[PDB]
Amino acid sequence: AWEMGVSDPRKIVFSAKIGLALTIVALLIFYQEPNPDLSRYSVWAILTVVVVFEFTIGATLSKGFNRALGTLSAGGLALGMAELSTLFGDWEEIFCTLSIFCIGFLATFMKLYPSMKAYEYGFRVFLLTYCYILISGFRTGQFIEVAISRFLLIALGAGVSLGVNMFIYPIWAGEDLHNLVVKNFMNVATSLEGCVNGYLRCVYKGYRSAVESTSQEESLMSFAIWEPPHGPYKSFNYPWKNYVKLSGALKHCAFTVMALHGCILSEIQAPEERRQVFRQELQRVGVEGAKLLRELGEKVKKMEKLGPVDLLFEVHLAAEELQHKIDKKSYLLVNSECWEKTYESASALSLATFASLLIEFVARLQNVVDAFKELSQKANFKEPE
Amino acid sequence: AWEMGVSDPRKIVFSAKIGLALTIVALLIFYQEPNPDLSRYSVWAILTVVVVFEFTIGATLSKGFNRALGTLSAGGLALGMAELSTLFGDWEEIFCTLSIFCIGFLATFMKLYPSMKAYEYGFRVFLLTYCYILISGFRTGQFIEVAISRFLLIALGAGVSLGVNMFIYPIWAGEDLHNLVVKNFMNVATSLEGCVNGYLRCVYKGYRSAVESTSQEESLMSFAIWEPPHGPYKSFNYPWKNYVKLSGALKHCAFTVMALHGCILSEIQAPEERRQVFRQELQRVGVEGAKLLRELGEKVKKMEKLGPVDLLFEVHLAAEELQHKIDKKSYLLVNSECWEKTYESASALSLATFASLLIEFVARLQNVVDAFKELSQKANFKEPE
Ligand SMILES: CCCCCCCCCCCCCCCC(=O)OC[C@H](COP(=O)(O)O)OC(=O)CCCCCCCCCCCCCCC
Ligand SMILES: CCCCCCCCCCCCCCCC(=O)OC[C@H](COP(=O)(O)O)OC(=O)CCCCCCCCCCCCCCC
Repeated sequence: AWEMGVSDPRKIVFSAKIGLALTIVALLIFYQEPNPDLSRYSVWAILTVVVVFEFTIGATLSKGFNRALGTLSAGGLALGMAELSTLFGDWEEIFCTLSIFCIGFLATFMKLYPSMKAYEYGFRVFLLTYCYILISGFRTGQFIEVAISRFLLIALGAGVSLGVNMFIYPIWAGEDLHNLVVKNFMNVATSLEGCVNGYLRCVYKGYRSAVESTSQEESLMSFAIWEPPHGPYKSFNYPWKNYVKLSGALKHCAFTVMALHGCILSEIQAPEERRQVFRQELQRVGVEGAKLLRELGEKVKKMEKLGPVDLLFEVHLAAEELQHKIDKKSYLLVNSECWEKTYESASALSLATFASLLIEFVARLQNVVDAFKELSQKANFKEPE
Repeated sequence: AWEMGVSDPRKIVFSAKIGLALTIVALLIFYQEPNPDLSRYSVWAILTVVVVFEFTIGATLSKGFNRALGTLSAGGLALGMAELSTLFGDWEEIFCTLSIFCIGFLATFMKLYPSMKAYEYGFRVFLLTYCYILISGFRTGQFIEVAISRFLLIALGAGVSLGVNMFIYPIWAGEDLHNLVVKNFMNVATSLEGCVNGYLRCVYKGYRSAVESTSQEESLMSFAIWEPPHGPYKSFNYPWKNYVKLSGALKHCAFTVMALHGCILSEIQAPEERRQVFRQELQRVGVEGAKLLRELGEKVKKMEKLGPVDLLFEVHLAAEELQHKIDKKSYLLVNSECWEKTYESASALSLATFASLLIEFVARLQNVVDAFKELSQKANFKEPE
């Protein structure tokens, strides 16, 4: 409660924004002359205010567009069907009851398709609207009056929500994508250092946050776009896809870190006295990889290009020294007597797996540097200080 | 569309069940004497029918319980606050508008806690109810009448939905958990065989479905409990947790299969002519592991206990033969000349990683056999034919 509020002041702002919107809708109704027939309609503005308020501006705009297309296609089919109904004559109710069944079936069967498993709220409004216009007395006169007053209150509530959401401390989805990329870059370096230290000591969240985030990145990329230019992002079409391309290169790099974490929780392990022969070479690769990932995170955060020197020279030298050391002392992993116990041989062969996985991790960083160059080129980053 | 319907006949049943419930709520309103004031309330039964209908019986019961606790705590605070309001006197509206803000803030701030990120629908109903009872004329007389008629229509819609959901082709969540475990057991064996074949040939969905399913398993475990005894599950407290314990042992086994799939997409690879020396030993382990996983899946599906013989004898013999073969020909992975090129040495050392990962996969199956014995003991499985 208090802890999350002090750590996260955005949540308190969002909650006081919704409180203010509700108190404004309330004020605009408490100051009208007391009427019995006005209080009954008031519930629709409260429902609109409590349904259309989202966390981001792009989310609010996209969901409002979808809900308006739903409500209008529903009112359209309804008005394009009650006319066919009138033609039937006496057997009018049977036609309506037989059309509500088919609309319910199609609107419940088209919401269950794996490709259409996000926009359930454009289908629910369609069904609710179509059903409400055939069992409410379309042929009376009080119908149109009630419909008009309800739509008026709904439009008032949506206008209030949209103004109190767009003009007071707006939250943008592009800043959330921008910050998420930097956080993942930091976490992968922390996990790599923790893994090397744990293996050499006589991590889950780091690689897990990276591996399990593509859905969030694509959702935030789907909303950023609605939003208009603001602050550092001033072009109309901002290359938001290059951020997902760099996050994918980093996930490919983080899978080897997940396999090095898995090497520490295995049933077959190597003798401790034999792991202390390669400690220096193993620790150098970790130090250099963490330094490189942290410098790439700092360059992404500041929106700066890469300088003249090469960023992969020390890590390559470290991995070549590691390979030389392994070649010098490779008689500790195999048994030369048998050249022509199972547990002992597997425990000796277990160290080579850790070393090979570290070398594969160092070989997978060139694609991440290439994706960073592509993003720094398409987004018009500034020349380094 | 048609393809998914022919493959999945359950979706068509669910959609025709919702269509039937809507057509029944419609019939019970079209046959009452034409009234202008009755048609206006009809929308609430349609809304209830379209909101309370879930895919499973346990989900419907749990969500109905939560929505009823919400609505009653809201109406309770409202009636326990409007009285304090009356005491204020002239400055009555100010008190109401000042209480709606604090309720909106607390109900928007308590829905954002990571532990409370499932029951947003017990908070939305609370807010909607509390707000609707303070800006609707609590001190008039028409208020109680409208409230009573609206609650009557809501209860009618919920009763119809619950009867047309529980008495026509009910879907149970325990059969979905039961079937999901068997599907994951089949998929892991398919992935293992595909991985060994791809590596030896001159898979994603299998291990991915297992790795990414704990959330589904725990959701299905959270509803299968509200459901009453039926069919093969006749005890009141059915051990549904042992199914999740066996799924977790299988996920631990599937992580090595994900690392063997990752070994095929690496930048450093071994010469093809050197991979053909261990083909037979490598293929035997795969055949035996797939046979064991398929026999465990068949025993879980039929609800049968294990027989007298040991199920891990052939796989253990295969892995010991593999280790012997590797020991006989280990001069192909290292360089003895240097005993005291980087790419060549890494490519030679890459085969040992595949072999060590296969041996770790074979060493991780005893815990899965132990978890299966525990489930076959707590669930009172039958003695093998
Ligand atoms: C380019 C312009 C874009 C338009 C901008 C305005 C944005 C409007 C988006 C919100 C509109 C949907 C309402 C959402 C709130 C809500 O109450 O929606 C609440 C629920 C949805 O609930 P959930 O989505 O939470 O499950 O649906 C409804 O009850 C609304 C359906 C109508 C209610 C009965 C009134 C009949 C309609 C009267 C008007 C006639 C329309 C048809 C004429 C042909
Ligand atoms: C042993 C107890 C078991 C009881 C089982 C009964 C299950 C019924 C649960 C349904 C209740 C929630 C409604 C769901 C449908 C819906 O319309 O709910 C629709 C929306 C919820 O929308 P979403 O959840 O989809 O976002 O919320 C509402 O509009 C409901 C608010 C109540 C309706 C306004 C009128 C006030 C209520 C009048 C009665 C006063 C009650 C308080 C008296 C103290």
